[PDB]
Amino acid sequence: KQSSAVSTSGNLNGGIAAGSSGKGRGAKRKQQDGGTTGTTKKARSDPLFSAQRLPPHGYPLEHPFNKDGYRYILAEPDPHAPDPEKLELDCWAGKPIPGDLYRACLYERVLLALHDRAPQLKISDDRLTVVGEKGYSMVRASHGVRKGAWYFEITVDEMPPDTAARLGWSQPLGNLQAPLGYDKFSYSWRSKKGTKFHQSIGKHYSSGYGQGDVLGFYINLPEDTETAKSLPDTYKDKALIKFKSYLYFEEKDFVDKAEKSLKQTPHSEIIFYKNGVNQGVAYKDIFEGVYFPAISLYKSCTVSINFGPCFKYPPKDLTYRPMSDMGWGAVVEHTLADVLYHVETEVDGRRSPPWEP
Amino acid sequence: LPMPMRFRHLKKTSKEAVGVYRSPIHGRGLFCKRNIDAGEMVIEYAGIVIRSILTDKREKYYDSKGIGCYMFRIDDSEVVDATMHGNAARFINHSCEPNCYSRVINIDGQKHIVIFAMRKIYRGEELTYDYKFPIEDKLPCNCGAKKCRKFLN
Amino acid sequence: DLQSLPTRAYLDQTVVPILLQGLAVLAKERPPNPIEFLASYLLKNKAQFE
Amino acid sequence: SLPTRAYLDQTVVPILLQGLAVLAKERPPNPIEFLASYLLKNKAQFE
Ligand SMILES: Nc1ncnc2c1ncn2[C@@H]1O[C@H](CSCC[C@H](N)C(=O)O)[C@@H](O)[C@H]1O
Ligand SMILES: Nc1ncnc2c1ncn2[C@@H]1O[C@H](CSCC[C@H](N)C(=O)O)[C@@H](O)[C@H]1O
Ligand SMILES: [Zn+2]
Ligand SMILES: [Zn+2]
Repeated sequence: KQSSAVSTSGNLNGGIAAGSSGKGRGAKRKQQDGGTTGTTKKARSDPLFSAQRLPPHGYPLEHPFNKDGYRYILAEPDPHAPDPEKLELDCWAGKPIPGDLYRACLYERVLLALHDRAPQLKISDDRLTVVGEKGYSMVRASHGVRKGAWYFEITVDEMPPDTAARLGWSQPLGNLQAPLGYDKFSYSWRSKKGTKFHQSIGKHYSSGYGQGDVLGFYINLPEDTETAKSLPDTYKDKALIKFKSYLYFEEKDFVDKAEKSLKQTPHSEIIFYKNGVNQGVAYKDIFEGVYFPAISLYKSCTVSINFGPCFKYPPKDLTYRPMSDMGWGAVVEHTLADVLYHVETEVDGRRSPPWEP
Repeated sequence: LPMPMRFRHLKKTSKEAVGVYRSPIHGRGLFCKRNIDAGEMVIEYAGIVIRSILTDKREKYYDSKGIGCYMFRIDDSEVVDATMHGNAARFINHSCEPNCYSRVINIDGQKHIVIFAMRKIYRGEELTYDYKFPIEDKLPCNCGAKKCRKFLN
Repeated sequence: DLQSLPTRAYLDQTVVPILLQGLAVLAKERPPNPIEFLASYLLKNKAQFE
Repeated sequence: SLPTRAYLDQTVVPILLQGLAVLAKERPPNPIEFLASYLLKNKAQFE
């Protein structure tokens, strides 16, 4: 309400368009020894310190979850995107590409991302179950599908009568306080009777659900060709912030789409299984945009997502991919995204192979 | 004093501290019945604590029933809707010069919107605070203050 | 049209996603001929994004 | 095996960077087969 000037918080200011290329002037270059963060190349220890795990569900206490179309991710220093070699005779040959950052994820495996949960959403990493207290809420996994066919599961550990979880997929723009299907960008199942919920509309084109159901979830979206028919460029936003005691990265998320025309992604579908037994097709009409597996809680619902290598009734398809596979695929993809952005800003020129892949 | 103890004291004394009478501001409004000191708890805007996403569905509902919306934003996530269920705080007029001010407190995990006194309020005074209503395109104000914005918005 | 765009724009408006995915699969498979494996991958799959 | 970023930096990133330079400079009509040819013929200096 003042002017096109300094950011809304004096805690950290990013370089405005008039202060272009202003890197986040957060912590000073003068660091303390510390000792705990003095890991070297000879030691074998994961620098991403996961919090203490507790059998009772807990809350991430100092994480400002996504809002206003503003995505929030973990940050690590990464003082140099590694390009160190011998001192070449030409002192103007190589570029260090000092991004001084990375999207390192606080996860041993592809799990339910804590960055995209509601403040009323509790997790227990003993089974990575998710639970709530009042009404409905939504959580999502770490990964997100953009093409191909894949598959995961949800295991339900507690379903009292006043406890009805919902399980399915949701694109970004999905308000994580809504019950996973209240908008047109989410398609789920209600875990009282198998009922497909989308646009808050319930449809009985489905089988029946059981209290101890280990439910399999198969979903096939077309390649990014039929998804976009154009450039699927991924120019990323990256902003450095130093929240109360830790460094984090902000990126710009998508905006609420007013899409009211139906253009289904070609040959995309969703299939639901009960313990591998085909519960049937859920949604053939699938809108564009990346999707991610999501779970909605009612009052005190206990469910958990699960990947493929520890499966119970897996499909024997050679094309579908477990949660972990697409997870590390997207992780490596965002690594290359950081690489390319630091290249763009740091070294003149860019170049990519024969487009098709 | 502890916010819980102060809140218990406020909920004990609220029924006999304030009243509602015919108001020269507009219609009926909240008047002071016993001299209220500055910063002390005047009144809770008690009502139905709801989440924000359910506001519109309620509002349109009232819009379908012709019943006025009595909602105050607790925060970006919660709202006290007093349209159907509330207390006397639904009769606090506004003044550009308020002797009161709204603040959100946390008691045992639940948030309460309490109007406290900006100054030492004396008996008979009509209670008014800053609604801080965003600028629309216009509600004339008759608070009587010399600094009156002529409009809440 | 395409050649009048700046560096960031044109190089973005042409080719980014294949690097996004191919460098990923190259790091995933860890081939002995990284540049040559990328070359084989691209000469097989030249067409279907264009 | 090196981590993702380090492996790609030690294996493909420099020849990639020189291809970046040449693509940004000459602006060919079909950059697809341009980098095809480039990554095929200029691989010997970074194998
Ligand atoms: N300062 C002010 N200036 C103009 N209108 C005011 C006002 N304060 C209150 N009002 C009007 O009074 C209404 C309060 S709702 C209460 C209705 C009525 N006063 C009654 O006691 O039954 C509002 O809708 C608003 O339009
Ligand atoms: N300065 C102002 N101008 C117009 N309306 C006002 C006002 N201050 C308070 N109001 C009224 O206050 C209401 C919201 S809270 C209601 C309190 C009001 N004293 C009452 O007796 O009901 C609105 O409907 C509005 O009509
Ligand atoms: Zn006023
Ligand atoms: Zn006024």
